Amino acid sequence: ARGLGTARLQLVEFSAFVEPPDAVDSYQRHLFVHISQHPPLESVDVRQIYDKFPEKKGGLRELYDRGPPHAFFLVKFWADLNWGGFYGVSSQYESLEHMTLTCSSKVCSFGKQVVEKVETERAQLEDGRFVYRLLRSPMCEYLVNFLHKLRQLPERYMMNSVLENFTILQVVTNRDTQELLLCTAYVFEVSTSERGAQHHIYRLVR
Ligand SMILES: N#C[C@@H]1CCN(C(=O)c2cnn3c(=O)cc(-c4ccc(C5CCCCC5)cc4)[nH]c23)C1
Repeated sequence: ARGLGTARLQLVEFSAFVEPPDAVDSYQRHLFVHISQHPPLESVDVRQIYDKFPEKKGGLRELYDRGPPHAFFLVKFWADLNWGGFYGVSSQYESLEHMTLTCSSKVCSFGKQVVEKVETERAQLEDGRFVYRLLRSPMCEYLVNFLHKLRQLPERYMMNSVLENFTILQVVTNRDTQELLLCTAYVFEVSTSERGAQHHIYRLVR
C-alpha cells in the first residue's frame, strides 16, 4: 500500500473548498483540505485512535475487527483556515472492476456522531478503468457552519482544541455485494497561517 486505497478501489482526489463570490470576475478557490493522487505508507496502531472515534455501534473498532485490515486507513489533515461564497466538495475514485459504490461519511464531535451523509455513485468506463466522480458537490451545511465558527476563534491553539474532538469516518462499500472496500478515519489540526493545507496517509494496523 503506497496511497489512499486498496487493490480494488483508490481515492484519487478529494477537496473541500470555497469560491469567493467574486470568482466570476477573477476565478480563485481556497482549499481547506485536499488529497491529490493524480515505498509503503507508515502505520498507525488503531488502538490509539479508538477513543476519538466513539466506541459505539458500527464504529471503527467494530469495523476493524471485521476487516480486512488492508482496507483501513488514517488521514491526518492540517486544514488551511486562512481565507460568503460557494462551499464545495469534490471527490474521485478509481477501480478496475465495474461497481456501484455506497459512500458513507460520518461526522463526529467528542464522542457522538453528529451527522451522516450517504451517497451512491455508479462507475464510468474511461480508458480501461472505472471512475467515480462526485464533483462540485455542495458542502454539507453542518460543516459550512462549523468553518464559519471555527475561524471566529481568536487563537490558533483554540482551533486545535476544538478540532481535537472532531473526526470524520468514511466507509465505501460495494453496494451490490455489501463488502467493504475502504474505511478511512480522518483527524484534523489547523495549519499555521503561513502554510497551506497538507495531509498524511497512514495504514491502520493492530
Ligand atoms: N474528511 C473527509 C472525507 C474525505 C472524502 N469526503 C467526502 O468526499 C465528502 C463528501 N461529502 N462531504 C461534505 O459534505 C463535507 C466534507 C468536508 C467539508 C469540510 C471539511 C473541514 C475541513 C476543515 C476542518 C474541518 C473539516 C472536511 C470535509 N467532505 C465531504 C469527506
